[PDB]
Amino acid sequence: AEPEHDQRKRMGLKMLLISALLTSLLYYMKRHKWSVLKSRKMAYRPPK
Amino acid sequence: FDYLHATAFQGTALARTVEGTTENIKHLTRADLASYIDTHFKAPRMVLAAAGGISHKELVDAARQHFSGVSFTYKEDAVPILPRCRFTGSEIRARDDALPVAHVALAVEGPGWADPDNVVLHVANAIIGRYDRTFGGGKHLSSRLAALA
Ligand SMILES: CCCCCCCCO[C@@H]1O[C@H](CO)[C@@H](O)[C@H](O)[C@H]1O
Repeated sequence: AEPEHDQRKRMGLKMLLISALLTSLLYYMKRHKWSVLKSRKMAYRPPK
Repeated sequence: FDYLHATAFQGTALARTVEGTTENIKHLTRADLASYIDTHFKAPRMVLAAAGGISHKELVDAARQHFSGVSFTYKEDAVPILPRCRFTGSEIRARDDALPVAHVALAVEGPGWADPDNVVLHVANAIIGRYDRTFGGGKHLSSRLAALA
């Protein structure tokens, strides 16, 4: 019913590792760029 | 430029304005001022400079005469080396849409007097140059940035 059975799982394995690796790296990258806004501070200084 | 300094060297001495703070001016003491002069205005940290039609010998003579006070200890002849100021890649944006035009200042950390690279850097700046709306050269100025401007 499904001759690809084995290949399909061998792929699923590779897909997972790369998936973990990439999701990780991209998470850092995203955080790294957003750091500029995440830590940003601001104040209201009217001529009051 | 004060904001540039305030952020480029945030958390250090160079981050302060020369005129100081409002609070300081309101509360500085006859003492503090005296203390500043005593602590800072000292012989090894000073230079008497003269340019024009004057005799060096004649000049140095007058110096010895009114620049008296000699030092006893070793601390009085020591020129203190200041704690280094840390540069920080950052930004400060003071927004007020009610002002007529915007001012932007961007910069990287320079080497400091001693370094020979300063020569090149000034040559560099010479290439980019400067510009303002009353430069007659106009669209023909040699500075690419002035041209586009
Ligand atoms: C999130 C994106 C994940 C992409 C994972 C790519 C891994 C697929 O890799 C595949 O593995 C099979 C089994 O060894 C081989 O037969 C295929 O030729 C190969 O392309």
